[PDB]
Amino acid sequence: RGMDDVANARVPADLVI
Amino acid sequence: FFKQIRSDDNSLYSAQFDILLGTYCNTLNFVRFLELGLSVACICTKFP
Repeated sequence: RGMDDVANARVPADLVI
Repeated sequence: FFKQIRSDDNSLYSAQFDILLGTYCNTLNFVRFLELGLSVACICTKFP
């Protein structure tokens, strides 16, 4: 993967603490 | 290695590979003594 080594939206959903 | 073939032979259109999926690591955090609460329990000095 890579091969470069040189070296939002408001949705209603409850939230608790 | 010597393989000779006629007009059309199969197994010339295959693909096999095992890509990496990323590398992770962690950076250790360093703590200092004077920042702790144990520093108001003693007096620290130093003689070379």
